[PDB]
Amino acid sequence: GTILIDLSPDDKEFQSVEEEMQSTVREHRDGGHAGGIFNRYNILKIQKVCNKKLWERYTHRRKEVSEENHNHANERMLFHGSPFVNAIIHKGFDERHAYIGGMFGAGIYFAENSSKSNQYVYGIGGGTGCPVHKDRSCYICHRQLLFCRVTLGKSFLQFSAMAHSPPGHHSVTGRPSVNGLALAEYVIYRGEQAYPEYLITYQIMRPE
Ligand SMILES: Cc1c[nH]c(=O)c2cccc(N)c12
Ligand SMILES: [Zn+2]
Repeated sequence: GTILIDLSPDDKEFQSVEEEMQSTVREHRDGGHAGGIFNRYNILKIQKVCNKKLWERYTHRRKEVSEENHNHANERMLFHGSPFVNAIIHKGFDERHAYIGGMFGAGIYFAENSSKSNQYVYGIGGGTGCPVHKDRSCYICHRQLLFCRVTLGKSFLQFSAMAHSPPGHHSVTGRPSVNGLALAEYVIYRGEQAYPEYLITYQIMRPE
């Protein structure tokens, strides 16, 4: 059901997605261990992910959440990094894309910082890095992230140093309370609360 439409670099939509990618890079407390050392990306391709069934599954759930939260879906665009991007774009998010050992429980995790999601492209903690070179800081191999539409509804705020949402909530927000430069991370517990809208293919760039 899924088709991928390549966006032109001249398209305003390509440019706005690239800017969110680039502008939300930060340094990480692991010195680059999980995701590599870089300050910016080389964006190689941005594709719009188009699947009618998956979209309608998303909007159906979005309406339910909205009606439970004074007509406010609390929809965000957030990054997701996974070695299972291909299953996600074809079959959608589900319990198999949950992070069982995550700090907010077994749910599906999303980041405001693209560089946070980049730490997960090759697995938890970056796995063993790229398939070809076993390098978590590989500057050659092509990486992919998803930029996703995510329904948060009423989000449980966790001040921060498949399962179920906290009762009376539709998601969890992990608010950073130590690292002043970190942006928030979010967890949903229903795969239908996210749609993988853009597939971004990129390399991390070696600092000059
Ligand atoms: C676990 C995980 C996977 N993919 C992500 O993009 C992500 C983003 C923020 C926090 C996480 N824990 C994750
Ligand atoms: Zn490599």
